[PDB]
Amino acid sequence: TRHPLQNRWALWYLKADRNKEWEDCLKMVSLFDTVEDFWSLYNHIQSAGGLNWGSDYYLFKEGIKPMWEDVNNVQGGRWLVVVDTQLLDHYWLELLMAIVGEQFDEYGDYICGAVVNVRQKGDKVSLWTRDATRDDVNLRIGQVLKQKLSIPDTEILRYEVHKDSSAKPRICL
Amino acid sequence: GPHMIRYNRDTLMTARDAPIPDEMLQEINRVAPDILIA
Ligand SMILES: C[n+]1cn([C@@H]2O[C@H](COP(=O)(O)OP(=O)(O)OP(=O)(O)O)[C@@H](O)[C@H]2O)c2nc(N)[nH]c(=O)c21
Ligand SMILES: [Cl-]
Ligand SMILES: [Zn+2]
Ligand SMILES: [Zn+2]
Ligand SMILES: [Zn+2]
Ligand SMILES: [Zn+2]
Repeated sequence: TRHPLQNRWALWYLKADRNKEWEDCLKMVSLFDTVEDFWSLYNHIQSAGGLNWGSDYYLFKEGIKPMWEDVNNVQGGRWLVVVDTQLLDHYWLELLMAIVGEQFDEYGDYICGAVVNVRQKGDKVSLWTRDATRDDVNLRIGQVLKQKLSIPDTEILRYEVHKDSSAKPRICL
Repeated sequence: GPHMIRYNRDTLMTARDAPIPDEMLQEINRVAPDILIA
């Protein structure tokens, strides 16, 4: 039984270390490109809710580093979902299933990857996209995101441009 | 050529299973031992 995915994905993990620069905390853990390997990986690593504070997971397409500075991200941005543990785990897994299952219709090429940040101030789940200048694309992606994660209409999601994060939302939903 | 390969939520959930591939175990243990549950 082998079910190939459209894309090959890499899980990255960031463990907080106050004596390292940000990029030096980031490690590429494993790549996968089948449904079977997706579940093998997910089922045998700590859930997002079980990560220590300051830790991150990133799931990005093969060849895209989960950095603003990556050529694939530099002109891009993210949809941001703020939380405030089962809800966080749910947001993360629903998002992973939506991206590896290619559930963003004709806009899959604009998906770079997903991010979960575990933080005392409030956990964050984000979807990084390729081109912050395409409001039409990003809006549709945002609508699928809210639908797949069962986010209430009253929770207003922000689309943030990476160039701004590196230095106010471009879109709100 | 063929269409995009898609899996909706129900299909992925039904496919969800078991040991992991040894190559995967090796990789996780080597770079992120603290997240491994296996
Ligand atoms: C995603 N990302 C995060 N950082 C570093 O991590 C910080 C953002 O950190 P964070 O994106 O992990 O969120 P956090 O909730 O911790 O941020 P906060 O609300 O400002 O406390 C930035 O100030 C950078 O120093 C980054 N630094 C670089 N160079 N490139 C990146 O892509 C990048
Ligand atoms: Cl879920
Ligand atoms: Zn492969
Ligand atoms: Zn769920
Ligand atoms: Zn077909
Ligand atoms: Zn067709």
